[PDB]
Formats: sequence, C-alpha cells, structure tokens
Amino acid sequence: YTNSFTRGVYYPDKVFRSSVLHSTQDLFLPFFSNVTWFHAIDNPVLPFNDGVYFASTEKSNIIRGWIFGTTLDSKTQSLLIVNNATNVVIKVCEFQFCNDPFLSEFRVYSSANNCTFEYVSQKNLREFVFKNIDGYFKIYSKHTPINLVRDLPQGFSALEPLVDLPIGINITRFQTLLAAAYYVGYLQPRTFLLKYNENGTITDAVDCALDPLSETKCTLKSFTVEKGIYQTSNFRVQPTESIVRFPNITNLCPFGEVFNATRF
Amino acid sequence: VQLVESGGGLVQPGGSLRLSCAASGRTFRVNLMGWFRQAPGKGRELVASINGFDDITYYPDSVEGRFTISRDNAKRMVYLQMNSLRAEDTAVYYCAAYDSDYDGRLFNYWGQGTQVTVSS
Amino acid sequence: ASVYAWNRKRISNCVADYSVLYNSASFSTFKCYGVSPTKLNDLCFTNVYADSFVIRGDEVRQIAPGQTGKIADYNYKLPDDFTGCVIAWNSNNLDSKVGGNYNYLYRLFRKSNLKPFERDISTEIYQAGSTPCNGVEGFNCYFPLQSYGFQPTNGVGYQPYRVVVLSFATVCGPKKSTNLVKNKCVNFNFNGLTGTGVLTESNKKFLPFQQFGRDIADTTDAVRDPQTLEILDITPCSFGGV
Ligand SMILES: *[C@@H]1O[C@H](CO)[C@@H](O)[C@H](O)[C@H]1NC(C)=O
Repeated sequence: YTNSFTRGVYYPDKVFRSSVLHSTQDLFLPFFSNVTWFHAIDNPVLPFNDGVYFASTEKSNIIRGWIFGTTLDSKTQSLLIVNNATNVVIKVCEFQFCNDPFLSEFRVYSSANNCTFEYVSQKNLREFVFKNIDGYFKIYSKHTPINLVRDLPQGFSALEPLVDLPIGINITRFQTLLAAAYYVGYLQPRTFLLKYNENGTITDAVDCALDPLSETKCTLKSFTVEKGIYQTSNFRVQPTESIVRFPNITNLCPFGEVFNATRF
Repeated sequence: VQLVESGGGLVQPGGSLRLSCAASGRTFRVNLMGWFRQAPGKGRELVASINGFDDITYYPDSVEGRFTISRDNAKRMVYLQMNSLRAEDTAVYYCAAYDSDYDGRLFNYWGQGTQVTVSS
Repeated sequence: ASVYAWNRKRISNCVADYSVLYNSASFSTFKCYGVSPTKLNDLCFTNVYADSFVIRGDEVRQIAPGQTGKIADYNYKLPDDFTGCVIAWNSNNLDSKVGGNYNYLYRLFRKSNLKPFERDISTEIYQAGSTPCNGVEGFNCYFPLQSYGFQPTNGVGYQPYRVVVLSFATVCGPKKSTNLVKNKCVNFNFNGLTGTGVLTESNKKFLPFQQFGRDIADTTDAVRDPQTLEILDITPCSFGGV
C-alpha cells in the first residue's frame, strides 16, 4: 500500500485560460488516498468503477497493454489494446479470453468474431487515466523523467488527452499484460480549484474536501487568506433507522364482484 | 464428361483424410461440384458444396465445423479435407458434377465412389 | 455473385457522398423507401448495409416491401418497414455471356418463406412429393436452384440486372468550405460556434490541443481555425448611444 501525494490531475476541457483561477466539478483522484502496490516479479482481475488511475516504472518494456471488458469471455463484446511492435492496435470483437493471458508469444486471442475499428497505426513514470462516459472512450497520458527507489516522487504536472473512441460497449472489468511497478486507483466526483499561468498550463491545485483551510480557500476563491472569521458550510445530522408503522387489520379486498362481475 | 475419384482408405478415429476427384471431358456450363455420403444402412447424404463463381461453400449442421471443401479451377480438381474423424463417417463418398440444359434445369453426374472406413 | 448468394457489405465510420452516387452513371431504377433523394446528403445514421444481387428485368419489381414472387420468397426478402433505397440498371453488356449464361442461378422453391434480410445457401434436394428422395434427384425431387437463361438475344424482361440496395452517428457527408476575411466585422460560424465581430491577428501562444479561448465572465476572445492553424482575435464592432 501507498498514498498519493497530490498526483493525478488532468485538463478537464479544451479551453485556453490565462492567469485565472477556475472551479471544476468532475471525477478526480482524492488527494492523500490509499492505493495498491501490485508487484509482478501476479495479474489479477480488478473491477472498473467510473475510472481508473494507472502508473508504472521500469527500465525495460515489461508493460505491454490492457484487456478491458465487462463479462470477459468468448461470448460478448470486448476491447483490446496491445503494443507488440512499433504500432498499436484497437479492436471491439476479441471474444477469445483465457485464464492466463501472459504473452514473440501471442497466446491471448484464440478466436475471433464480428469486429470493429482498426486504429492500427503509429527509470520514468508513465501515468494514464481511463474513463468511459456518454458512450465515448477517452484516455489521458504523460511521461516524465523520474528517479526513485520505493513509491513515487513529489510535485505534479497535469495530463493531456491522447485519443477518443466511440465504442459504446459497457465495461465492468479490467486486466493487464506484462512481459516491477504497477499501481491502481479509483475515481470519485469532487470539486477542485486550478490555477493557470500565462502560457496556459496548470501549475497548482487545491482540494475542497480535505481540510477546513482548503474549504476556506475554495469559498474565498484565492490561495492566500488574511486573518479573520469566515462562513464556510452548514452542519446537519442524518437519520439512522426507519419506522414504517401501519394499521393492524388484514382482509383481502373484494374485487371479484367489481372486476369479474357476471352481469353489468 | 467422366468422374474419377481417388483417395480414401482405412483410417483411425481422430485422424485426418483428404479425397480428390477429377472431371474430364465436356466443359460444364455451371461451375458447381459437391460431395455425397452414402451410409451402408442409409441413403445418400450431403457433405459439402462449393460453387467457385461466388467462392461460397455450404456445409450441413452435422459436419459444419469439421468438413472443409476446396477446389482447383486450373487443374479441374476438387478436394474434401476431413478432420476430427468419428465412427459415424464410415461410408462411401461420391463426387457430383452439375450441368444445365438449354432450358436451365440442373443436371447431375454420379461418380464411381470411394469407400471410407473409420475403425480403431 | 448470384441472387441466391447475394453479398452484403457493411459501411461505417466514413464519409459518404450520396448525391455523387446517382451522378456517377445512369440507373434505370432508383426508388427510395422512407428516404428523400433530394436530402440524401442531409442524413446522419449509424449502420449502412449494401446488399447486391443479379436478377432479370421482370424480377426487378419484386425487390420492394410487400412483394411476392420466386425471388421475393426464396432469394431475398425486404421488410415491410424497410428504410432505404433500391438502385438497379441493365447489365446485358458485361454481365451477359453469349449464349445461355449458366453462372447465375436462383432458387425456385423452399419449405418456408425467407425472413427479411436472410440469405439461403443450402443446396439440399427439395422433396416435391410424397415419394422420398435421399440425396438423389429425379421424380418429384428437383434441385432447389435452377440456371438463368441469360442470352444476349433475350428480351429486356429476361436480360440480366445487377441491383444494389442501400439499407440504413458515423455516416454523413459534410461540405461548404469558404475563404477568410479580416479587419471587417462579419457573421462567423466555426465548428460549433456562432457570433458576430471582427477578426484580427494575435500574439497569444496556444497548446498543441486547444481550440477556443475564454476570458473572465465566460466570453470568447481567441479562436484557432481548422485549416491553417492560425490564431485569431475577436472584438465586437462598435455600438453606442445617440
Ligand atoms: C512561457 O512562459 C515564459 C515566461 O513565464 C515565456 O518566457 C515563454 O516565452 C513562454 N512560452 C511560450 C509563450 O511559448
């Protein structure tokens, strides 16, 4: 296990902004959250709830690709992204699953069926973000130089969009393929506050549900707050149990002479 | 027009076997061959059918996933590769050549036939 | 291929110019059911299927919803709610061999009528009488397929006809590009934008994937053109009181 020191922010929309603070309300990875340190030196089946954060770190090309899906087998639609050459591949047919997809070994696709898009075309961290909403598939990525021994560095830099895919296939599964470091984290609807510089790159960010000071910063729309007292939110108590008290008597209502009557 | 069939002897269950027959003589108006199966206690059955003009092959549900048929236009050859052999395939295999009259009724030429046996 | 083995091709995720399709050549038959030929380019659907087959001139009329005949009941069926077009033209030059062309065949009878958009490829001998036949053709038992009498001297009712049927967001055809103007306030419409103002140059530096640009109070002030990747500014032409 490890935490996440302010890592995993990305550009929400395709809008250029300069020297302005903004508030966005979509899915992110909450700051200082527990992640899983999977080690393969192995590849389990993990679920897919609204988004996934991925990262890896290796001096050799151990990481190959991913095998998405919902009910992964040879009976429904799927998705497959691998890099076995200088090219990538995309498919929406697959339907050739197995119990050990470890793969010039290519023992993954035993069969094939009705296929779709053919986008076959063209240490250090390599972080990725996957989300599937509105019937479209979007991915994000970035690569940065890094030197570390255990988990992760400090600082941050945002991720930029790469591709899009009008798949339309529901996804409720997730796997991985190797040939070191392999982390997993989940997404959640939150509210943030991002700062842009003159050239147009995210350079700082603060959360809204981490600490009271962050709440004050978000409500004042600034990164520095002067001394005083401020009104931030409201407080109320939620119920615990339920009571459904109802009358005592029991007798079935006579509808036969109403609905199944003989003569009207 | 003369149908001569070659190949097909005694095989073991689970093995493979290929049969080929040649058609020589008058040129056929319709490009359509086929393979037939006559069980010793039953009648003639359908194994495969290939046209070549459309390059589409038809197989019955009994042997849809096991029997494959191929044709050679240049050599006037046709082939039937048999895989995953079972005891139910023991029968005599025939070759069929289809021709048409001036009106359009399809004819059929019956070959000599080759005996195929599947025994352990 | 023949009508009994009609080929089907799927079209998706590409740009189709429907208007140019009719202008490529001359078609004797062009009937669209539920589709306006004038607004053929003004459509945006998902699935496109192009089914094609060869029949004679007199069998052309059977390719329509609610039609009956040998071809309509045993070779190709169109659903009553068909939403597409029927295109046909004579093929007596390239698709007609000299003297009883026997390559094309058709089905004459079956045990039941064909469902819409269904293809029959079985060559099982049809039993037309109480006398059984086991893989042998003869009395009361004939082949399900018969050869076409395609002859160059035959009439137009028997002359071969290749028919293409189009059955219907990733399939649409865009158009209407235009040049650019400067230093004069006009009405503009980029991809998904509308507004009035004057366009000049700018010194801003964008990022390799950004298109628009917004100042405070959510108002556009910078646009990138999708033809030459040149930045632009937007200011409104003058207004004031009197
Ligand atoms: C990025 O900003 C720096 C100053 O912060 C500036 O010198 C540089 O030219 C900018 N890069 C551009 C505009 O591409």
